[PDB]
Amino acid sequence: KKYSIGLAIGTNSVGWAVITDEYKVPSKKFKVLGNTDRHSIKKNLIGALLFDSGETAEATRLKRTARRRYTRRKNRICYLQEIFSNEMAKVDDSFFHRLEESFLVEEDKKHERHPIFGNIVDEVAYHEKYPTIYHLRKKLVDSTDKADLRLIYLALAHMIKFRGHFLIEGDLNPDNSDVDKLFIQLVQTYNQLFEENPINASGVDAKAILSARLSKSRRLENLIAQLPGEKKNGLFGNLIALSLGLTPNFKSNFDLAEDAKLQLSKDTYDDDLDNLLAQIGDQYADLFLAAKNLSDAILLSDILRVNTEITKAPLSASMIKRYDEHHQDLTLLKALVRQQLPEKYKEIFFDQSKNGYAGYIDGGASQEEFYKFIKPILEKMDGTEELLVKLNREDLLRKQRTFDNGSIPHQIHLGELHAILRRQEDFYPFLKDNREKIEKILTFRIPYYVGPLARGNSRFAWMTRKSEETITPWNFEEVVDKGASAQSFIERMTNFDKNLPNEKVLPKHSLLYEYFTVYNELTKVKYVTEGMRKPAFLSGEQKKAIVDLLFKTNRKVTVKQLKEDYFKKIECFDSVEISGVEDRFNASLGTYHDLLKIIKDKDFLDNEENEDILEDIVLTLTLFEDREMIEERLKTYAHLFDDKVMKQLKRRRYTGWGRLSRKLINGIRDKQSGKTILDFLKSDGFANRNFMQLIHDDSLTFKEDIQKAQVSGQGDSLHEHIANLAGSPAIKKGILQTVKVVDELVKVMGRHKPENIVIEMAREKNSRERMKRIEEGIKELGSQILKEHPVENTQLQNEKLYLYYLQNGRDMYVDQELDINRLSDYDVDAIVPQSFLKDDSIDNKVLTRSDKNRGKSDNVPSEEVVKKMKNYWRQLLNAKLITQRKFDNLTKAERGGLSELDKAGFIKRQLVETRQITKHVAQILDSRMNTKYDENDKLIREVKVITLKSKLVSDFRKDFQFYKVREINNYHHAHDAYLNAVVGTALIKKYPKLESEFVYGDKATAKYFFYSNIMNFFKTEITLEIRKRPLIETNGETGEIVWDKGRDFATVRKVLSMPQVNIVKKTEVQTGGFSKESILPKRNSDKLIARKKDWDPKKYGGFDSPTVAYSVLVVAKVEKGKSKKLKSVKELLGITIMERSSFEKNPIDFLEAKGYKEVKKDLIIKLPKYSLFELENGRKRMLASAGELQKGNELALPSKYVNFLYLASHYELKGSPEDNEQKQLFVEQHKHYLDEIIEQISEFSKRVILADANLDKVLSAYNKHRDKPIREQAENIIHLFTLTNLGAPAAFKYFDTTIDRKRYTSTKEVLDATLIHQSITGLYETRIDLSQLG
RNA sequence: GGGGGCCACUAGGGACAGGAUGUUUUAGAGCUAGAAAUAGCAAGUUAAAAUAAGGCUAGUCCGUUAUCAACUUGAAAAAGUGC
DNA sequence: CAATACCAGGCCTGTCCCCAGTGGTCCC
DNA sequence: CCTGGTATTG
Ligand SMILES: [K+]
Ligand SMILES: [K+]
Ligand SMILES: [K+]
Ligand SMILES: [K+]
Ligand SMILES: [K+]
Ligand SMILES: [K+]
Ligand SMILES: [K+]
Ligand SMILES: [K+]
Ligand SMILES: [K+]
Ligand SMILES: [K+]
Ligand SMILES: [K+]
Ligand SMILES: [K+]
Ligand SMILES: [K+]
Ligand SMILES: [Mg+2]
Ligand SMILES: [Mg+2]
Repeated sequence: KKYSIGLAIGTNSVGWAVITDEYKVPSKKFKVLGNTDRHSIKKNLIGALLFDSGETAEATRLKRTARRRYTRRKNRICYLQEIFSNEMAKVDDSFFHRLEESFLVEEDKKHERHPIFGNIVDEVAYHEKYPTIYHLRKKLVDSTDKADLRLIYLALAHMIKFRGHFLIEGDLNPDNSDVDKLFIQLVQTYNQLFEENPINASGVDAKAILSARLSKSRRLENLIAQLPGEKKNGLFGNLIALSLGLTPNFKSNFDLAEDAKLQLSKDTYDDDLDNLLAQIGDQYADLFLAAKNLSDAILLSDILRVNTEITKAPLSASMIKRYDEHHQDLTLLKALVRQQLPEKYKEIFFDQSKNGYAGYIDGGASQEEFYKFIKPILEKMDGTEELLVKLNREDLLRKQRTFDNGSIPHQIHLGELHAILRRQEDFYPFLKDNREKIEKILTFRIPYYVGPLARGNSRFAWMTRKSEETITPWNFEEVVDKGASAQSFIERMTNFDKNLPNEKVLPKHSLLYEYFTVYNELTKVKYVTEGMRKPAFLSGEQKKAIVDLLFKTNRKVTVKQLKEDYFKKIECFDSVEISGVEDRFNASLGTYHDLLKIIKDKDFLDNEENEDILEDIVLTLTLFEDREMIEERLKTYAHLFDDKVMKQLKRRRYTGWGRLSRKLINGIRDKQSGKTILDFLKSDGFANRNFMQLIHDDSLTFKEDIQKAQVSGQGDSLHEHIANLAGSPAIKKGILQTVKVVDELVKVMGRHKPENIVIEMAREKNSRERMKRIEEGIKELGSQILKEHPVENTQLQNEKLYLYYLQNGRDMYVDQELDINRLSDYDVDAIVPQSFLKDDSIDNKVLTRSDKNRGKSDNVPSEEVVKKMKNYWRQLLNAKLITQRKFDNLTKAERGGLSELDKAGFIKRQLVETRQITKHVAQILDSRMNTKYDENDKLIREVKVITLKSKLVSDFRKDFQFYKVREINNYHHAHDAYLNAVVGTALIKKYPKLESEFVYGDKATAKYFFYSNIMNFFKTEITLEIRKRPLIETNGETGEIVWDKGRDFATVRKVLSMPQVNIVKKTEVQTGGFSKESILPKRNSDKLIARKKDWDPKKYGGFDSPTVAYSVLVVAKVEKGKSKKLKSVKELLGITIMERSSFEKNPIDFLEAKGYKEVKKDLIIKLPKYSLFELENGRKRMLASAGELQKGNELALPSKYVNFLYLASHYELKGSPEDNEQKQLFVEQHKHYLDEIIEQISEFSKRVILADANLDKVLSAYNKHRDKPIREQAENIIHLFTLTNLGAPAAFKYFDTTIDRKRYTSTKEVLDATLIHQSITGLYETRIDLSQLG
């Protein structure tokens, strides 16, 4: 008995099928356990396992991190209160007790209900004097009088609890506070550099112009307009643009041939400015630095909207300004509405449901919703012009705690905190002694490179301690070893050398590593001249001379430089032909040039004696990012460099790690030659062996030492091995299920391993990423397209509009503008045509006026289009609006275009799976099947693991009319697996030489033709004129029959027509959050859940809507009525995720606490979600929850109706027009099928669905559109299957008629039905008649 | 076919340190006329505290991913069970 | 009970690692 | 978006 298995691995399904030699699917009798009368059942060996998507760990991580943050914010407050404890006890011995219970109702309060002062007079006085906390903050900052200790605590606690961001290093307000003064100093620097062309800046109000609430480009235009004879794209204009945050191009300003784009926010700005200064000189550095200072001042003026000389609390003063303008504008608006619109006053100021002022202050209306509600009201009235101006600048009736406060740096809150401490420490000595401690509380962060401050109970922690005691903000530097912790931060994540598994890899920017890469590339260069007989390698002397003459004087070394600066200057060749490098060398000595610029000592860099030292320095600059730790580590080399060079050195930082270790590159030595790898790279006679040749050469000891250094460690389990693969957690879940299915299937066939296993793997918020890409690309492009055409993120889900914005609103094949309102008339063309590369992504698509303008449609865009549009395309590439791959495919015509080898490769990639994840799956199955070795100790491959792409079976279905319709039922997954098995086994039987291409384990026109006509042996006639093939296809060598076109197609049709297919929905315990996160208001309802142990929801609100982890069948007695008479029951209890641990620790006590008595402990049945119950007439239900059910039946629609629906709905490449005519004629000859289909649905519904209202509405809707075209009626019949689909009921639409879901809101019936436990394939069942329990 | 280094991009997976809102109860004396239903007016911007119930290992730690048909022996781990 | 309609915690900054797809180049 | 929880209306 021989058989093969077909598998279809997806993100929510694994289809499986067992086939025989004749491509038939067996059927077996399977034992049925349980307590019903049924002892066995017939099963076809074909089915599909269904499961909910595997989820990533991201959400868990975000919630875990927010948890830690809440804990540490509490800890900060606790530190502060600990400092205040004794003196506060002297002033008011219950102040902190009133704060801690402020949330409680007065009934539950132990102290007086007014928090701050404990009596109503003082409380009311305080609030009248300080309506907002920022009033009190400013007062404590500016006043000199002794203040109440409780108010001081409240101010400092508000600052520490909401302390602002940490995006700016160093200190703030360093005289970069005034915009006028930094603008004046920029003008002074500029007029210093350009004495002949001075700028007249008198009468220019730079403060109001640059600090105005306007866009960057608008403020730039306003400022430039005040300077005659100066344009926004001039030098000064670009400097102002750089200060305002735009991305100016200083190229034309300095007549550069290269582009010099600068943005102060990019990571490359330091190196970009150093690059620019390398050309025009260093006299211009002062100018760009003055511009950076002005930028800092403008960013600060965005937050501090008040004069910084009337108060030392500009932030609190700005918040008070917000409050005062709110008060004035509210008074004005109230009066205006009283006078002009007296009937709308109650709606605006009293109705919380409306988005007026009442809903804005007391309801759920946001500032944006309020502005939208009140803008027409202001435009309708008179006197609302200033209010409207404030409204359009988003500065009307502002609150102080708002969504945009995230701009505030923590140095500002710190300035206010320090000021308060300096004022009040003159009166309270413990504030003088603890000033720096409190400052530390506010300013201390745990470094990202230290992680959780755990003590051996956190799987996330890596921090090591210098000593064993409690870590506080004030002793962190002394208790935590920041060095070892920062080192573990990187070393627990980076790879070791695969060749030497115990050796750490080198930093990516190590000097040694770049020497290695440069020599490895340079050692395979060849060259020819006239007198030479044959191309030659480069000798060691030539390589060293090229390194010292070119690679050590130029960041990049082009082939022209190699030809002219070496072969002409040294070798005196006027003509030389180079191979092994094109255009320029890919490797380079970047770090050498960085350190040469910083230290300016070439002899220091070239002296081998300093190698070690340099390797350590780069290591530091790679391993650490904190400039203080960098300084501490580099301190040991301070005697070698000047303090200025030490400063520039500690400023420079690198990222990334290599693939090879130092011991591999320059450590181990060949036994006989005594040379390292890098030594051979520098010189290896006339062989010039590179890295692979060296480590694979049997005449050297490198290979043997690599083999000896190898270790294996502990092997992972199956689950561990799958978890460590590179792939989505969803597809990994599918892979694990696939392996479990194959294990069961082997167990079903009597532990007989199959001949072949054929596997096919499916292909694999976002609008925010689209909006971000467009914003960044357009602001980098300098375009005003978003000014003239505003767009929201959701709108970018339209392909044509997304392309339009990515192309700056221009045609991509013609240099012309495109119209938005004309997008429906334009074309979306594939760069490389989809007949070769089936790529439908934005990476291979282009919006154009007409695809005709591409040139010829059989290849890449023509050369003329490339010549026209290459510069515009390069602009789009630099703005990251198109990718490097998109640009390269767009420009391939100037490189020869598509060659025939490329077309052959594309057609091959369409059929041969090359994704790594599928290789890993194939390897897993292969290593689990084949385990024995032959006489040569080579693996014995009993089971051949074949991998196919979906296109083979897709084309098979489309060519032989085995169509799929996904919406009808879930059988198409199983059918895909069956067809996979059939096609894969037949293909490898017909052409055995293809095993290397399709089986796991170890001229262009010819291969193009061959791989295009690889599937033709299935066909009877092929049109490529017309050729015909025999009825019986056999193997050419063995003579074995592989396909009988008269019999096997019938077999496939019978297999696809079988109604009995094992569809199994994986039952899963529910996990995750306890309930909806929403904190609901108090309500008289037992559905509310307490947010804390003592917070009765009827007084404090709380949560509702918990998630049931799994239900539990309980058979017990419950007390009934006032008598408490015991009454037997049988019901489902939903154990919530929050209740699960308490229930599982002791079920009987849990159930008795819920009210049940005398629980039959052995009749407690655990029922996860999707548990299957069979009722009458084959009706099945699945458990959605403890009180709801899902549809549990499949509608096995006959094959003729499936193919009719496919053809009539025009589901998919029609083919020959004569075959299209035949298909249309078949559609029109079988119109009655429509009615029959409805009938088939109806009989199913009345038997299984039981939705009388919905079914009647659907029948009426079908009888309403009987005159519609057949195509549309079929398209909507497709929608009709939502009523019968397995699973949760969903709404659907038949034409314009909407059918709402019919829900099954009671689980009472399944308590007397038959529970069914299914194995992973569903072949093994256990059936329990619940009606016998009671 | 499988594999490796380098260059240019792109894409996804994992971890850590932080920010601003939101929500919930309470505090921020509502006034007047009517016994009240209510009517007229005044006012509104802020704060505390919680932010999965909680756990013991008591850390400035852990608490939402992955994994799970049934049954036997099993403490569980796990293995075994149907031609 | 049965049907019906409404609801849902998102947003943001920074540091770092890994595998893997595309196009190239040199090798095992 | 889905789909299970919830209050309202019967
Ligand atoms: K009290
Ligand atoms: K001007
Ligand atoms: K609001
Ligand atoms: K190159
Ligand atoms: K670094
Ligand atoms: K020095
Ligand atoms: K879930
Ligand atoms: K789970
Ligand atoms: K490669
Ligand atoms: K990432
Ligand atoms: K109140
Ligand atoms: K199952
Ligand atoms: K993040
Ligand atoms: Mg907590
Ligand atoms: Mg708040």
